[PDB]
Amino acid sequence: CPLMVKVLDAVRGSPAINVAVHVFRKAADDTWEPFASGKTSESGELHGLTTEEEFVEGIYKVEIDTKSYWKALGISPFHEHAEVVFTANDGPRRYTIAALLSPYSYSTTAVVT
Amino acid sequence: CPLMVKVLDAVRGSPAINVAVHVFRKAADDTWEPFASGKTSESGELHGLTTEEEFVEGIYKVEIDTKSYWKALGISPFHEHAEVVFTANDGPRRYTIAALLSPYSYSTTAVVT
Amino acid sequence: CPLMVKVLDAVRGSPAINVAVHVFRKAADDTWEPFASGKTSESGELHGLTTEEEFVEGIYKVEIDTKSYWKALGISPFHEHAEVVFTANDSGPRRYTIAALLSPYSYSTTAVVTNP
Amino acid sequence: CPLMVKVLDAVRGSPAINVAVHVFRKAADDTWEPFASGKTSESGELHGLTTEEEFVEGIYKVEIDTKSYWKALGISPFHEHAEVVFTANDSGPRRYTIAALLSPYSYSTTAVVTNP
Ligand SMILES: c1ccc2c(-c3cn[nH]c3)ccnc2c1
Ligand SMILES: c1ccc2c(-c3cn[nH]c3)ccnc2c1
Ligand SMILES: [Ca+2]
Ligand SMILES: [Ca+2]
Repeated sequence: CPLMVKVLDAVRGSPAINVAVHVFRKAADDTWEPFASGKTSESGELHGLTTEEEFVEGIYKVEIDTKSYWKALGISPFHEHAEVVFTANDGPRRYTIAALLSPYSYSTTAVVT
Repeated sequence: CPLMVKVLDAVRGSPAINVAVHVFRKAADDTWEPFASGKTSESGELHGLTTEEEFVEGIYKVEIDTKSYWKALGISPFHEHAEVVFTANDGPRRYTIAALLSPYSYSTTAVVT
Repeated sequence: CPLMVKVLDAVRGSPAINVAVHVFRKAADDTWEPFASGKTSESGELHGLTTEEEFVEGIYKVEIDTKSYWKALGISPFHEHAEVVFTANDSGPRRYTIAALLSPYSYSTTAVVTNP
Repeated sequence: CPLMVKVLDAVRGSPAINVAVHVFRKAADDTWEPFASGKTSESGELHGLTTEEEFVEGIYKVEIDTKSYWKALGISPFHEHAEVVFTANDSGPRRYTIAALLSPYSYSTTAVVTNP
């Protein structure tokens, strides 16, 4: 699957490989509870984060560790990370969170199908 | 595959389906010669444009018919089309031209692997 | 003006007007503390958030309330907000412009950093 | 200033300075004819391309020479240019700002259209 993340690199023109991604769900006390995590693959994709039964309606945060990514490439970055925060609302739906990274900018879109 | 195009819609949060795409190669006389064309699929992707033997080094233009796309959705658009112009340079390489559409803006990136 | 925010609307081809913006700064105990807030003008710009004296070194978060913007236009948007989190002034004072481009299911930000 | 161009660099977090910009207008015979050209300033802005009298209805193309920009910085870029093609002034005169954001393998443009 219900949740996939895809990351691209606008400087090198490539998938952003080996990027750490953590997903959190907002709790009743307004704190962020860990939900799923992983590293992007050689295609820049992170699959297998969750299952249909685990992924309920609510507010989610996808934190992408952009700073570590740029540093591993020897490139100087602006942001600490990228945080993408959205509501999941329930008919049949799959969500892709896509992000395009540059050192001083990022862009994100949602593909919901 | 060597050349793929992928199109997303930033307003609806979906693949951009049924978008006409024409590819041209620049000729010796500096005119644009037709090279390949097709319509994006239900995943927003256009595969099968060319073959390894046909796709040689040179300057290519990918013209995406964004105006017709928005009009078919009932949305008022700014651009006539989106034109993405690049050089192909030869080791082993596959090119993806990705575009993210909004009515008054578009973004494009290249994924070369 | 060491910190400025500029917001554009990619659907209408316009400045994004009356957008609320909240800035936080990380405290010594690693929590987010309020720092400044304001709203974009008719030009989509927000000036006056802070001063050279107040805008010290630190880790800052700029949260742009994109959800309320779209809802006010009668549109149900995907994201709760657009944001940037960054370390400021580590090599001395700088001027920062955060430029954001909005659609209902997408946003982009960029930083423009200049040395005064 | 009915037509303005503003360009930012997403790698350096800076205005994109000294960027050449060429504007064309479609002629009655459907070819592109030269209309105006200029280069971005130290702020990444280009003013003065045209006038209210000269900027009539038509189909315009704004070609931003991104290739030369990156090459000047010692970088080999993907695209030949960034562009916009649009019909202008169809419902009366408007003011147009073309805002571009550049990386070596990516670009974004947006239009800001206001009614004078
Ligand atoms: C943000 C996120 C995604 C992109 C894409 C893209 C199309 N397919 N997969 C990604 C293209 C251009 N700009 C983007 C900005
Ligand atoms: C505000 C918001 C965005 C920008 C951009 C930009 C173009 N595409 N992505 C963003 C360029 C130049 N000035 C801007 C001011
Ligand atoms: Ca310091
Ligand atoms: Ca008219």
